[PDB]
Amino acid sequence: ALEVLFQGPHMWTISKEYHIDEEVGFALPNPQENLPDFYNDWMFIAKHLPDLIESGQLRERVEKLNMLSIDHLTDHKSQRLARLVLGCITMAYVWGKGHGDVRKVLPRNIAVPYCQLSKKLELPPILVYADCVLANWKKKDPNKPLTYENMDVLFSFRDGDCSKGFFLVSLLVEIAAASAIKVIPTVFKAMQMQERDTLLKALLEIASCLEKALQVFHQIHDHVNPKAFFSVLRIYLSGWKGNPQLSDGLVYEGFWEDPKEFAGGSAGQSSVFQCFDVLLGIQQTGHAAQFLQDMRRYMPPAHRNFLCSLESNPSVREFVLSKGDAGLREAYDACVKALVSLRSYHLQIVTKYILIPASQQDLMNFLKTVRSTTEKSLLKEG
Amino acid sequence: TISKEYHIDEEVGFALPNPQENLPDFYNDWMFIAKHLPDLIESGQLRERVEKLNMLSIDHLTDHKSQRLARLVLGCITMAYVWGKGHGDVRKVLPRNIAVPYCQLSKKLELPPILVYADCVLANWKKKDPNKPLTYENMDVLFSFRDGDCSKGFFLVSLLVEIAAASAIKVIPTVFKAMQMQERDTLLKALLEIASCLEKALQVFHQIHDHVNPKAFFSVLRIYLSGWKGNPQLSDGLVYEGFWEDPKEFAGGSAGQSSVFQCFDVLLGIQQTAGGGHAAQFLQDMRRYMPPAHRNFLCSLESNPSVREFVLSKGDAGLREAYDACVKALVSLRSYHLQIVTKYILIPASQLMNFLKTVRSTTEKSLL
Ligand code: HEM
Ligand code: HEM
Ligand SMILES: O[C@@H](c1cn(-c2ccccc2)nn1)c1c(C2CC2)sc2cncn12
Ligand SMILES: O[C@@H](c1cn(-c2ccccc2)nn1)c1c(C2CC2)sc2cncn12
Repeated sequence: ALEVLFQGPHMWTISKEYHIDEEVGFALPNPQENLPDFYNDWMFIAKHLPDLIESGQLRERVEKLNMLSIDHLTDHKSQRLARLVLGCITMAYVWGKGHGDVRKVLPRNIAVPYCQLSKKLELPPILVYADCVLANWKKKDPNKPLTYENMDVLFSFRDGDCSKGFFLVSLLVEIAAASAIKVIPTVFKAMQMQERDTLLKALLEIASCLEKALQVFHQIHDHVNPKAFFSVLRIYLSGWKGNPQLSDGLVYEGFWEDPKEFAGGSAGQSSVFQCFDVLLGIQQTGHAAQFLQDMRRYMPPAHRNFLCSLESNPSVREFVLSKGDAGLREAYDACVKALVSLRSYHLQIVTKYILIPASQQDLMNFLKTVRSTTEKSLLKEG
Repeated sequence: TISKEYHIDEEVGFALPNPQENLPDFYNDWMFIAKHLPDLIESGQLRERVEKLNMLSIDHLTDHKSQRLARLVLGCITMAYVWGKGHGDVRKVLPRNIAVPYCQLSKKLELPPILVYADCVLANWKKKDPNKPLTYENMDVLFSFRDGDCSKGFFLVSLLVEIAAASAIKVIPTVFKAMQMQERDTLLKALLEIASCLEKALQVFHQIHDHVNPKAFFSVLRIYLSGWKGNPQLSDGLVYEGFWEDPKEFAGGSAGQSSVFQCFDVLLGIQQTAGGGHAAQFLQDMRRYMPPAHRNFLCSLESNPSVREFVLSKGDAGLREAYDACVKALVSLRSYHLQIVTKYILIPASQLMNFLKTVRSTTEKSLL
């Protein structure tokens, strides 16, 4: 960071200041399962959101809370758990049973420490992908590997909402894509040094990682069901930006005067997918371009910094295009075709889990626009 | 010192140092129109002169300084074409012979195909006498839109403020190195030096009253500075004929595109681009309208540790007082700016503010 100010933007190494783990990548490694005893009143509500919502007792338990100070959350891992705890509670409070009865005012005893801890971590006071995906997980047995069977989420909204399935499959894909992040400094160093064979090997390794990530994504069908995702999980993931149910935003009582509008949790907030579009020169950032640029403001600041540092580095696409090297172009296209495959598989999933259940009781245009931009980035056709 | 890759000058800072006054003879057809925009617009001959142009290739613009002059030339012509005499008759289609090389040269420089602060302020200037100093008397702009539009006054005062603020940019590496090295006295000296520079920049800003007038700014210059993003006059954007199929929407020139003012908010931890407000979104978007090296510098400043969090964590009154000197100087600049926008915009309209008051409020709320 100091050396980039003096010698210029050059990603010869991935700095610890970017908060990318060698193993989990953009995910929070080994998230905290428990908070200090001082916050047991928050932890009780968050760990019992399904029963509290169903019994109609949730809003009362939130309203009858004492305002706890965020000063007892010393380290980042505990501040991130608190963010996930308060975030999950806020969604449950605002949406309730999830059938029309909204709450446009968040109680001061929860809204004050929430916006305080949110300001500390530079994140909006709404549940984000970094909370319910990147920090909402644990290993059942630490010695066993990071697989679905050896993992669990920390919080759910309703019984049978498929929260574990949806969040853990997204996380397992994040970790699969993370192995290609280690290859990024190799790409920039080989471009600077003009090591063509090294760059080719690096581009093929990134493609190999994104191909393995598509295989991981097939597990969605075994852990999520269309009725539960559309009818239940979708509601608790909804935000208050451009929403007819909370047209002016949410009142963060004791923190802001007027209601504030924030976008709901979105996989458009995933730092790993945005960093491959940046790396490969896919100019993703129209409505889709604006949405993805905005979703960076919903990512952890170290990850938001990593994305802009990747944009400050030379273009891998322009470099490949300028070399008149078929093997290098074929390797670059392997990376692009792996992203097109992921986006195309994703559209198939959104048809099964959103488009079809909706017919049996937009965002399709966003995903088709993203995929179209990825496919139009190929040099030789796919 | 800050890397040469950031394109910050020791003297002018974010401004383009010694901008090129003339383009190669191959582009004399562009230069004739641009240098005669006041007469060509008034006579109604400008749109015809643009439509009767041959499509020139951008390949004869070899170095950056000439590519930036071409961007200023094509940009000024584009505003004059779209807005014409500036009284309702808009042009929703930009001719292929100008729109094609404009979007081509814009793609090269990573800038949108619309006139930006980097064109009409940072690269739209010359020294009357090179040996004399960089003062109003010894300076002039390269292009104007209409006679009596106060283009020289508005653009040169903005530029003179940019250069006044530039002297505090040299102090930035000193701040970060002293935080890393834990040199408290060095950090205090550096914070006071930055405050000194932002105090001197407020003095420079007073010249606006001597070189701009409310009637000419509101009635004339404002029109040519207007863009096509959220504009009821070009609701769908502009057609860049021979480059894009559908009309594209781009924001007009804005001092929100100044890299020097954004870098002091980043340095001092004023979260201007946070909260999800209209002001936070606008300032984040305006980074896409800055030269990429300057956009990279802003990002590099964000990647560095927080000076505000560091000062807050030390329980050091002298250090907090020095940090607050920097913040109070930015509040003073923003408050003086609001006074100017009342005289030059709010009052002439009776015969924007919410954005500037939201920015200033965020700066004041940052005091310790
Ligand atoms: C139950 C299955 C899934 C459904 C119904 C689903 C739905 C959606 C929707 C509606 C969006 C649009 C953005 C928004 O409005 O929030 C989106 C975007 C996205 N999703 Fe999924 N998703 C599923 C599984 C996954 C998984 C497992 C991943 C892996 C991390 C993933 C990665 C992405 C990415 C990266 C985007 C951003 C746009 C893009 O870059 O393609 N999705 N998803
Ligand atoms: C004739 C006098 C001036 C008027 C009427 C004026 C007007 C405005 C307006 C309307 C905006 C809002 C952004 C937009 O809509 O584009 C703005 C922003 C701004 N102006 Fe001025 N301006 C004047 C002089 C100056 C000068 C001389 C400077 C010095 C560089 C300056 C610096 C700024 C900055 C930095 C912003 C961005 C917001 C902020 O950080 O405070 N202005 N100005
Ligand atoms: O973007 C989120 C989302 C939004 N909808 C959605 C469903 C129906 C109607 C409207 C919207 N579904 N999922 C999302 C994740 C949440 C945890 C952050 S994880 C992930 C992977 N793909 C999408 N998402
Ligand atoms: O922000 C720009 C602006 C916007 N308006 C404006 C006036 C009336 C109604 C709406 C908008 N005036 N100026 C601006 C500069 C443009 C040339 C790049 S230079 C500078 C210094 N202070 C502000 N600006």
